[PDB]
Amino acid sequence: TTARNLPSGKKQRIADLLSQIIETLDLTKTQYANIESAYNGVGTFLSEGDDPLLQDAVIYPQGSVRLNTTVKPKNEEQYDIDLICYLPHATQADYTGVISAIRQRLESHKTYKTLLSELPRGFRINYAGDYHLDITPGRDHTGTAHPGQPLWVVDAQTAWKESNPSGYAEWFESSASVQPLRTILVKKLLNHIVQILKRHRDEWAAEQDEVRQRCRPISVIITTLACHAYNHIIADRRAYDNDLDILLDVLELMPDFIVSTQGAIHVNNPHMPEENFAEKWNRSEQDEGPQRSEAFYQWHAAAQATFNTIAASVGEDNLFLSLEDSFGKTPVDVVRQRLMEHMQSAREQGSLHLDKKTGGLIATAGVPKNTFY
Amino acid sequence: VVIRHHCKPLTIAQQYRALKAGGPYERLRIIHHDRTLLWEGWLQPSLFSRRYKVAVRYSLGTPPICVVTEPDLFALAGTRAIPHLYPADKHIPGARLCLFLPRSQADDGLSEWRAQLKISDTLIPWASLWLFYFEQWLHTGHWEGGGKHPRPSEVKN
Repeated sequence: TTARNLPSGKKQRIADLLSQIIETLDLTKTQYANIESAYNGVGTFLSEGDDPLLQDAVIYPQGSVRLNTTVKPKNEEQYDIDLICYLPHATQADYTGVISAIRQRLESHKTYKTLLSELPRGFRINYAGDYHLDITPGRDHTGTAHPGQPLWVVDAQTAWKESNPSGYAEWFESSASVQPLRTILVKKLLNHIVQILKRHRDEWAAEQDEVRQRCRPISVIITTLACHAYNHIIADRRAYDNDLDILLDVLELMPDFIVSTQGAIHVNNPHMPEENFAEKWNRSEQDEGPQRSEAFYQWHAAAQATFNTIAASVGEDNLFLSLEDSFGKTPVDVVRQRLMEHMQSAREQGSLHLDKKTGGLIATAGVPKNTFY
Repeated sequence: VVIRHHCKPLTIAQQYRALKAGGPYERLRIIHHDRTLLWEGWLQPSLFSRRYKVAVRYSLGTPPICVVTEPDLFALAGTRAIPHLYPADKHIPGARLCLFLPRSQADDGLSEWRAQLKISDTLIPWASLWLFYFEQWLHTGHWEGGGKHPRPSEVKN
């Protein structure tokens, strides 16, 4: 049995279960406001510096935090937040000057200096218990017209590498807004798909060996491929009403967008041509890069096979066991407990109804009380 | 529910018409010279659930009996004690399922199921509701449902 051959109702139920599973790992609005206030305070303290180099600094979010695709890391209590500062007067500043300015300014503050920790690319603040702060220095880049934010960022080896965070965010937000046409009868979707794929990747990575663990797919490559696949299906105007069919189609279209040129693999930022998200894939020293090309394809095959496996399950117990195997036990436990509470309430409320054709329970012919002993 | 006592245990003929209206039934028979009423069919607890065959027996003056034949349920049990089973029915094969509360425990004297209620109204919805909690007993190891009283000495039979 394949996931495509199932009726609409079964696939829709599987999709609802997947969405409810993902909702657990997502961060709430209150925590988001907490982090926003924290990094706004850090940036405001920075701008107070008397040093001309550090003056006019601004902090804005980056990565998964900006794109609203955060998934709680498994076995880790701390969510990750990574942000980048922008110094307009650092157009020709030196690396050491910016590093020293930021380091001394952060060391000055009583609360901040105790939790401060150095990172290879920047600085980190060890907020205790549930979330992290990552800061990356940045110089403006001039001479390349594009929708927004040409910039230099700091990489230890080259001391300056090209990047464009805001353009990627604008492109993703513009892409995710459009909705596929749904067949007529007689969070955005792309965000959810990316989060589901990342959760499945995190589950798959743990079992594998060290070489497959290190070379596991990165989040940004999956994000770019998923956006590229989503654009193709939204343009072709294919009609989908089966919710896992969209995920299957996007995942199937994903590997066609890896581009090879003169033996070099390029997955590129749409706005900045010099932003290679697959740079380590190209480097074949000790065959480390070539293994990463096999890891993505093995993950793609496994992720295709997992929904066939779920589709083959008969029995509610088998379905829940398959979901536990695929997307972690602890997220699934909450969903099943919620289902039992709703069923108990429906038994109390009297909204438990019996289907005519199958005799299946309908949770919302009111079922009388005390069916048991 | 506070109702007048003029209502009386209906005869087999009135109960006969009830089952045909609701659901698909394989057979509906009257045996022992119109003494007994039999119903069989296929019940699915949920969308992903298994396939279950259920049999219901009734005679006037006796409480109804619910028996589930296929699947055997004991291969699925794995010899662990399946909860909520009455003494086995000799004539009809298969496990017997307890799905009501008898008259003795009820203080008001009105059982949870009485002869006034039609057989199709509650016996199958309860049996289907029984089957839903059965599978959830597995994979959890607990009977997350309305449990029987911690009887100190009573036998309920």
